[PDB]
Amino acid sequence: FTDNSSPPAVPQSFQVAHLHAPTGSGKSTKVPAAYAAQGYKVLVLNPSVAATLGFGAYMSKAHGVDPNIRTGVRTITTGSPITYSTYGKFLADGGCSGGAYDIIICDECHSTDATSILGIGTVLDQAETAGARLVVLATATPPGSVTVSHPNIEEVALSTTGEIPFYGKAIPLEVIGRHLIFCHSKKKCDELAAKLVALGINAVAYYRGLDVSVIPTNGDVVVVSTDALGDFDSVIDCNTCVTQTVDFSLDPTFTIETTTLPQDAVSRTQRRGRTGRGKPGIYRFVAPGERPSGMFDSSVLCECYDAGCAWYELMPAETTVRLRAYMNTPGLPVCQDHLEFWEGVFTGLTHIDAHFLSQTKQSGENFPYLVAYQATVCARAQAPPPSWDQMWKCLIRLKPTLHGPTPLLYRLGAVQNEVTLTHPITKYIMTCMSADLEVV
Amino acid sequence: NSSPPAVPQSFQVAHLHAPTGSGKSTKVPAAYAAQGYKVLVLNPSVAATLGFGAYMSKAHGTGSPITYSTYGKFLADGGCSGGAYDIIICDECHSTDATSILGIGTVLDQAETAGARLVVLATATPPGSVTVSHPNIEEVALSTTGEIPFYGKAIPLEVIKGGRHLIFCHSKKKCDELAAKLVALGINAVAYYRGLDVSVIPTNGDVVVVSTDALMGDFDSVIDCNTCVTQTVDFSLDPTFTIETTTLPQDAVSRTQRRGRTGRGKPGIYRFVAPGERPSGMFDSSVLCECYDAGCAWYELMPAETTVRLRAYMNTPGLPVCQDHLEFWEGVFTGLTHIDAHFLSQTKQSGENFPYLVAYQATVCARAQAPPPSWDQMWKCLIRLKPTLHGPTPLLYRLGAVQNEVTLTHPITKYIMTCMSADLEVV
Ligand SMILES: COc1ccc([N+](=O)[O-])cc1Cn1cc(CC(=O)O)c2ccc(-c3cc(N)cc(N)c3)cc21
Ligand SMILES: [Ca+2]
Ligand SMILES: [Ca+2]
Repeated sequence: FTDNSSPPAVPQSFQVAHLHAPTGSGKSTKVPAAYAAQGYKVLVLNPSVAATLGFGAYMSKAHGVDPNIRTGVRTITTGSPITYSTYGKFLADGGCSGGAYDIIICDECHSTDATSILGIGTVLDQAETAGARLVVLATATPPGSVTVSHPNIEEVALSTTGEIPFYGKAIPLEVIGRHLIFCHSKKKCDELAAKLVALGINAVAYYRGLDVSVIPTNGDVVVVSTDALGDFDSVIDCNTCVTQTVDFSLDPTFTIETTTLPQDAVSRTQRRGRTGRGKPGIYRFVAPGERPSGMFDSSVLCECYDAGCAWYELMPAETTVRLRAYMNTPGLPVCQDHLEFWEGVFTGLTHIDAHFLSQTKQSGENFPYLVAYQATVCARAQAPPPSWDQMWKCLIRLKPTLHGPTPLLYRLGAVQNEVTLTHPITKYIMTCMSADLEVV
Repeated sequence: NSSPPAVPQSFQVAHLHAPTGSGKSTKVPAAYAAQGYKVLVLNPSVAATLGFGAYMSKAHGTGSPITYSTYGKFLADGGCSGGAYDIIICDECHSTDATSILGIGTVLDQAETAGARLVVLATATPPGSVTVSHPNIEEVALSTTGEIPFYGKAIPLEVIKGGRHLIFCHSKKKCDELAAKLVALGINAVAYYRGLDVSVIPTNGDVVVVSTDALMGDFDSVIDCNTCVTQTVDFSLDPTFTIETTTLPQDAVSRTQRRGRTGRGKPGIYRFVAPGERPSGMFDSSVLCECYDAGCAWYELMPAETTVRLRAYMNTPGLPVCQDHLEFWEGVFTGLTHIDAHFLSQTKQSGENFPYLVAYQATVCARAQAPPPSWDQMWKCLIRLKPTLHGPTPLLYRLGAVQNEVTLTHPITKYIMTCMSADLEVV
């Protein structure tokens, strides 16, 4: 392991190097290009499909280089020594295929969505055996990072005085041309935009579900958005974010739920970053502080196992090997060590209904395997799902499976039916909790 | 900011990131005093940092220009007295214990009106700080190879067989079990945790100390589980909230301090389960709840006065962050009226966490002549209990395990539930 602000030279024998470098300095473009120029074959991994496809187009337009591009929706093979791929497509491709790459760049290695973590873990477990010389863990914001001040951005502490209440402070009359306003939830987007629209401001709301097309492509506007997202004259930031957490609630087992926390440094820099691009921008904030970057929640580990089982045909023990490699590697975001627990949970979930899994994968549920497995248990007990929320629509053949209480394995959302807590799988998960979660 | 802030011309709040060395309560305050300024230095404690030696409050070290005190004494003294000091140094301002947070918040809210010219927020570990290497300490990852299982890894007998070693576990139960395993292998292992003191052989024979963070000789190596137990609040709606303890990865302050009990003078070895840590700079909402509790129980502070001090804290950049629940907690404690003064006196004197919350739950039990949620030691102010053995507990909130059956219909419960829906986002 090594620490760099400049591209690590290819060593003679295998090594993992940390690259901490600004976003503009072309981690995903100049770095792989300089490696390609030395004659190496380079894989560049990114969380985002749009980023991945976007690097292909840039390299073509700016350098007449047509890289291979590998994403879920689109795959291009040119034979270039440079390959751009998403973490998710990399995992679908089986991970590291022997002899293909000399160098693997794990870009935005600070990313803590499940795909990045399983993806980087997989690279770390497999790259050396596959014949890679160098693995580069690249990010502009390593663990512990805090937001630094931006030359072109005015940062203005908010206060009490204004004609709209904003998160314990106030958004004043005046300074809402084109502005972006970050709220933590969809409903406070709608309610703040319904307020601004009735106030005569051309304000429109965005969040997941809505399509970006609904946003006024230039011309005076005030956008009220979650993180689920042109450039603006200023950014206004509630400084909080809604994140997914697991609660070991013992009712009977665990709960996946959401929590509102102060934003971490990655959130703040990004939200701030939507202004001041070339032209001087202004940043308004409810709160002066922020969590440092570099932690993620145990619920993301659950996701990795869910995706391993649902998308990538990994036995839980195989997903554990990849994730263990991630957690044994220094300089990466950290999480509770719950690998044994989640491996245990998922290993106990046998003979899932393949049709139900296909539907939950199709409909884009957050834990397709967990959802399809609960529905599997419900159908075979001829019991109802835990609610009739759209999450459970693979059971719409409702009419027979109404017999009584729900055999509740875990809580993935609100539970509305009456429940029974003595299913063998429920008891199995409880035993895994006693076995693998540390007490006190 | 790496060196003492020059005294400004109008009131300012400066920060001092100083090295792990070059003390900020000992060399830095002297330089301010040599310029005619009256300096107040606040720390969590004025016991010598080593654990041995003079108190910092020692006369010469008295009509002197430098006063050494604590956040706890400062709050009990009523905060800032008018015109008493030019410079107030809030040292160790990364501390996220309730007393430190309420104390610093008080300094920030009051200093300028008291005529201070400068407030210095000094720490060796500003928010985002990560553990840095140590010239004198070799660090080695534990593998899965070894006789002694240890948090998913293993300790080889060789690295602790003979010599003097310190091993951190996250709980008493874990220390007992590990010590037992080691003794059964012919190791001289002693367990240490809250309430023992001296069984750690003051000798320097071979020994393996298995300990929590309760620990106050010296060691050839440290082995770290890299986890800690912390107090958290759960908004569980059963009926209201729960103060509970949970296990979490250690942060950089904890890692640095644990690792630091080896490599004192002679070289040392640090062996770890996890290569990483939580970065420092965040604390739980339950600490805010503690501030209001302590405000009501100890400092004669109306909730709105606690809010003012806490708000000053949260408006100041460079300090640990927390969820903005001031309005929620202020609202909760505002509703808690007519506490029985005699139960409060007892929960205060027994050293319980949340004495105001314990005594208030007890008060509500005595009036409805209902039993406490359990008979754990927490509820002993009620021990004259034969009358109030009747019926379910009017449960306000959960401060521990609940064994009696409960009613959720008390007005105070409803009130706190409503505060949750309106002041948080948790219905
Ligand atoms: C909604 O999809 C997901 C959502 C979450 C996760 N996860 O947390 O790991 C993984 C996936 C699966 N996934 C995420 C990507 C990234 C991308 O869209 O480029 C991807 C890409 C390809 C495949 C894939 C494609 C085929 N033909 C077959 C299989 N088994 C997977 C699955 C892929
Ligand atoms: Ca809970
Ligand atoms: Ca919870």
